[PDB]
Amino acid sequence: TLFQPTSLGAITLANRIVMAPLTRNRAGAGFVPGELTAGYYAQRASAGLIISEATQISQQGQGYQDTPGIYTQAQIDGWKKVTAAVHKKGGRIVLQLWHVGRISHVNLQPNGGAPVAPSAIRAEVKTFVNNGFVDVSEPRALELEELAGIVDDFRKAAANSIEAGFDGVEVHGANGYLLEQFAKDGANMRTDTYGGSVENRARLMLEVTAAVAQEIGPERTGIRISPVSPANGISCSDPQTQYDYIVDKLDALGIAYIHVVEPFDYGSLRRRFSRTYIANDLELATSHLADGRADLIAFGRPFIANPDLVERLQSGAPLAEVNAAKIFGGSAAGYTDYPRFSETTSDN
Repeated sequence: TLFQPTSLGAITLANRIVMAPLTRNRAGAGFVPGELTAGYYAQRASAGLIISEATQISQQGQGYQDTPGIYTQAQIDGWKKVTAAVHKKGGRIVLQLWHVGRISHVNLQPNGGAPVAPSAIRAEVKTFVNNGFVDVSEPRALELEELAGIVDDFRKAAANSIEAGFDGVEVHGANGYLLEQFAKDGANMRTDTYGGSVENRARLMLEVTAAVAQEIGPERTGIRISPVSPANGISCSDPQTQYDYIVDKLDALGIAYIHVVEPFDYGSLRRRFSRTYIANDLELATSHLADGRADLIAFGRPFIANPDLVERLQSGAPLAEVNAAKIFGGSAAGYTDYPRFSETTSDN
């Protein structure tokens, strides 16, 4: 059941509830975790496993303002306090490694340069920059030569995550960012070895996960994927073929887990992968687990508004709704001031 302990690769989890990666845009100077962030995560450490907010491996890979990094010592040292705070509550925390690719803005990029991508095709989405929402910039298609360098930024970012006391990492292979831009033909128009087929489109994602897995162990490596894009995501002519291939290859690398943002056949992916499946509601989630479809279930917004989400799912206490206006940016308010259940109600 949802509330009983389990293991993920090496580590041991108090329960099967995962806190999904949620961007909050509250990092400080130098993309170092802001001073309240340790608290934020420790408040939610009753989660079996926390996946951190997406965290850029380089400034090139930054796409939203005030998201944190994992590439300078300042950031590492900021993260140590957070891993410590989580661990002192008996918790687990994995860092989600990020490269946004074309989902960025010149204002965030080194020297005002153009964001990078497999092909020079702008995304039709906005980002949060200069304290407002603006269309993402036109990207530059990456030279074949640069790719090994990006694989190495992930490699190095994984070893920085271990320095910082994380229990492992999660490669961000989803939600329209760099590695998915390569994976999906809606955005990968290349004709070299990193495009033009299932196997080529899939090459960067697999190279990145293979390098991360070698650096730190497959047992501390996970990846997130999202086979079916939303309406305004990346077009993908045949995601089933694409993601059956990718999961076959991921399973071959021996990695601890896949994290799937869920007409598509997930049972195929589930079958192909021989370790943990993290799927991304209490009672359907329970059936989903009972049914053998997943091993862990990741909840997103509910963890924003209910720090005691695990306890409330277990007791039946009603859940607090999110203040949506305070998710991204700002202060303690709508971040660390969400009450636990006893501090929410009036008897009369």
